[PDB]
Amino acid sequence: VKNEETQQKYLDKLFSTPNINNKVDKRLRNLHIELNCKYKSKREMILWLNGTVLSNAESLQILDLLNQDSNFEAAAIIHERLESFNLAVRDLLSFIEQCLNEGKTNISTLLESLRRAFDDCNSAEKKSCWILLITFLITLYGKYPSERKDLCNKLLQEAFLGLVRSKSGGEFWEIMSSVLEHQDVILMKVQDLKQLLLNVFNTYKLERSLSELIQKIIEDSSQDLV
Amino acid sequence: VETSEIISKFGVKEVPDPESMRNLADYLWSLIKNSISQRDHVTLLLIVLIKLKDVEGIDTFIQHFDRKGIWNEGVVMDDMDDVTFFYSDNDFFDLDLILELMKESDFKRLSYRLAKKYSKDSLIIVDILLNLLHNPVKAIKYIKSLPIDETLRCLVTYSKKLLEESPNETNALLIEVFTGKFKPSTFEVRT
Amino acid sequence: KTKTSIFLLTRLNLFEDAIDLALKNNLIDDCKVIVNDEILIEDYKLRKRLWLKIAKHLLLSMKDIDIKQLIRTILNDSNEILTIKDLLPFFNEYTTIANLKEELIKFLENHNMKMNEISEDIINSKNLKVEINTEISKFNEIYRILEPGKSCDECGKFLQIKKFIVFPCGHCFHWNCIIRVIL
Repeated sequence: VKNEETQQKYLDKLFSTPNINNKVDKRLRNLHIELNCKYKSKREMILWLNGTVLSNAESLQILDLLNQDSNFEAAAIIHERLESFNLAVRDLLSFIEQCLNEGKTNISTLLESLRRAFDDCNSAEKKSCWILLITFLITLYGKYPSERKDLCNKLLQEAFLGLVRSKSGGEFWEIMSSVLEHQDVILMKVQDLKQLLLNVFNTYKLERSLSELIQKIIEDSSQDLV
Repeated sequence: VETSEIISKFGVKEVPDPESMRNLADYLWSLIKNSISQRDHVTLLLIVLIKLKDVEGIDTFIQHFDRKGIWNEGVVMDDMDDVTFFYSDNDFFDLDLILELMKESDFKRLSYRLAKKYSKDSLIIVDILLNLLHNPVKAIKYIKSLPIDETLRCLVTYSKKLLEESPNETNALLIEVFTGKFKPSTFEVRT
Repeated sequence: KTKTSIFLLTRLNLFEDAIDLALKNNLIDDCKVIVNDEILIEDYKLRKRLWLKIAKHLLLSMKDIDIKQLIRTILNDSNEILTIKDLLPFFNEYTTIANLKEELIKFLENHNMKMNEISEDIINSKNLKVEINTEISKFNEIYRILEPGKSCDECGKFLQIKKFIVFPCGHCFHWNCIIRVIL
């Protein structure tokens, strides 16, 4: 057929339904895998990658094809499907850095990406990955001039909350102290670190403030019901 | 339905979540728009306002809030230097906790405006203006625009601090106070 | 006079000036004793200010030496006041990373414990409310109270002549004897 998109559409419904039981073709599967790269819809590419057979050779071919592509999210998803926690974390960090450099991701989108990255880190020897992610975030915050300072502070607060919910974690907090050793590697200005610590403490106090009011309202309602 | 039932599904998660607390703030705004003036609720209405970086969501509340605790549009006169300012206490958001929370952030510049709306705090207004807001000329003017001669505790409490910046004006004020010249004054906002 | 002036200032209700003079005179022990002997209470606000001033005078005064030990001793003597957050602004520039990290870890652990307790309390309150609502719903239209063959109480005459104001635990009233009792 002298039209690639017609072949793509024909092969779409061929493998869309898993009802196939007697499959004998092999060249067609490879052709479909190779020509799926011709699809320019990144969102549809991610949707297709959400559900697939994902053979080991097929996974390797998909990773090789996506190496040239800029779809870092697809690579991270493939790594997660491949149980590559470190690779997925690295891909997520690279995607976050690219979004920050572009300066087009929304605040809500940035928060969603940070939440997804925190969930992926918690999924995973995860202490080393968390330390590396914290170091990368600190380096990105330092390199980026002050706009993204609020985003960096929010990311730091989210990382602290995740570390607290992991158990600080005792020695993991010492790992954070070991991360402080990497801070000695950074050797940043004392004023910036003091300001960041003060902001974190103020945010923690503000977050804890509303819990008392919520508990008081709940207790009043419970007493009235009783 | 009951309010706490609605509030229960919120909270729990304290992630930045602009949508969640935006919806909570809208629900509280609609609740306070018509009736149900629970003392705690409005306090929470302030806290979430401090949680967000919005500013116009606070002054508008001050603009259309009655001194006696009625939410209605139209700025009108109030019983200044009266029972509402000296004897009557009424009910509203806890100023001390709210003031501390505001001072925690850097939004304390407009807090001086919020101090006027809140009653009492006769000796706290000078402290907020002098220590925090600096500008000793403004503090001296406020002390001149203070209440009737019965309002002498602030002078006896902060004369030592006042006499460091501008002794001449402080000396004149002290001489006027001690010489029987206790007449009031209008209020507005090297020798 | 080092001591006479301090005593006169204390008797003159000028504790701020007395504390400043004691700090200028390097009478740390006397100032600490005066602070701990604060019989007068001003909602701890004046006490907090005095403690902050004393800490600032102590801080950046001599060599750090046992900086972590000195900071821990000061915090312990503060008696649940002047937390590490307040001392952070006056920390200036130093290399006491370990003590600050330990304090931050302790604060984070306390905050996590408080959040867990709040969540547990909220869950318990929700469960109690659900149980109360279920009990109230079940109690509706399930009275199933019974009248005995012949019945009466309080009035004595007969239950079935005026009305059937009946209570649990087997009591009967005429709707008139009860209103007579309350009067």
